[PDB]
Amino acid sequence: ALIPAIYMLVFLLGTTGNGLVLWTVFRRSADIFIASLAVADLTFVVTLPLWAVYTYRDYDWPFGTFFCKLSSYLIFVAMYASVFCLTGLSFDRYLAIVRPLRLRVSGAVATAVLWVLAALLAMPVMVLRTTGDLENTNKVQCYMDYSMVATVSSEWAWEVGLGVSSTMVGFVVPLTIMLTCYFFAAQTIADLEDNWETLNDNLKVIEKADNAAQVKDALTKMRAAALDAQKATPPKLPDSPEMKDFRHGFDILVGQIDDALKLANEGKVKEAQAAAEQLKTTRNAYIQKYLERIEGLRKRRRLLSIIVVLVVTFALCWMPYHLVKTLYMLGSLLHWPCDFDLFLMNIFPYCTCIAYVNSCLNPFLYAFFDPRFRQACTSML
Ligand SMILES: CCC(CC)n1c(Cc2cccs2)nc2cc(C(=O)N[C@H](CC(=O)O)CC(C)C)ccc21
Ligand SMILES: CCCCCCCC/C=C\CCCCCCCC(=O)O
Repeated sequence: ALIPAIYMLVFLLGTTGNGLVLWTVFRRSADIFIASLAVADLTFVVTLPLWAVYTYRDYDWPFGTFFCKLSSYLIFVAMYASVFCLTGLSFDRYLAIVRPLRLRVSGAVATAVLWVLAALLAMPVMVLRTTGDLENTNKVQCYMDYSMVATVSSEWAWEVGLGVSSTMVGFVVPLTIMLTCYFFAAQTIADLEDNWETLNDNLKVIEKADNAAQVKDALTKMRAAALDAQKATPPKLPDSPEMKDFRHGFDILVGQIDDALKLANEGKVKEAQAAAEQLKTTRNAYIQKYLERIEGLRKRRRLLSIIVVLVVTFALCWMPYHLVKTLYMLGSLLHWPCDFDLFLMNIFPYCTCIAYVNSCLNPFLYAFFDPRFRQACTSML
């Protein structure tokens, strides 16, 4: 009685939200993944009224064996396709941070592959799903029959075999790829920011310093950070007109640090602090804006943020489903008490709601991070 309501709520939110996303993308490099996610999320929730009616009828499937096989199959392919599309979107956001449109062709290929690979991994569910009176309650259930692939003493090896494969490909491998993407990109972004943090932190140190040696020490660390940010090539590729302007901006800053460094060496603390404060002028403020703009700093921070929200929304939504399926896999295999077997069984339909929550949450995360979808939806509003 509780679960059917949630299944209905996610059905409306899922098809209206992801329906609005497809309307927009059909009215960039990572835009293949967006439209694939919209159509995977859309097929994922589309047969839920069948399972909402099934759960309401105290687990009694009235729609026959073909709708039991087809409904489960469409859900299971959407299940993998949307995970693989989230992982492909997280990998495309990773490349937009490291590398500098051939990706428009490549993304289409990647999406095509994961769409076939998903429709093939979901094939065992299309095969073993069947309807019959399981555990004799007089109501027919839509269950996965492992008896058509093994004897009584072997149904576990199939249940575990397919179950472990489902979690490995549907959770462990994509989360391992999305975490690797985060760890590499976060490192790269935290390289540019480290040099700019060092510059600002040490300027505060010069302002409050009490002697020339303290001012000299902070200037030395600022000078090494300025040259460190000059060596890191921005997202532009020899001695081109635009390339010289980047290095000249840094040369002004390094020169001003050297000017204060020579005053510090002569023991002129007040004059060195005043010389250091030249970096705060409007002239040097636009040099900072030009150089931080040339590096694509705020634009790469937004890109890293996109990865984190994908990784986390996914880890939070799918962990309960994958933890309880893996725990139940072991409860039946290495036998656990019926107190714990029956717990995992009854908490499992709640795990499918929190996992479904990912599908209808996505249209809002696109609306958050992409102001082009915000402007495409607000024009139609
Ligand atoms: C296709 C139907 C949907 C439900 C709408 N469904 C999904 C995909 C999703 C739909 C919505 C969110 S996830 N996965 C499922 C996994 C099982 C399952 O493994 N049951 C185990 C016994 C067995 O092996 O048959 C026992 C539990 C206690 C572990 C059952 C239904 C599953
Ligand atoms: C050519 C066929 C492809 C080979 C498949 C190998 C990978 C199998 C992995 C997942 C298949 C789905 C298994 C689902 C686990 C049981 C969940 C359920 O009760 O529906």
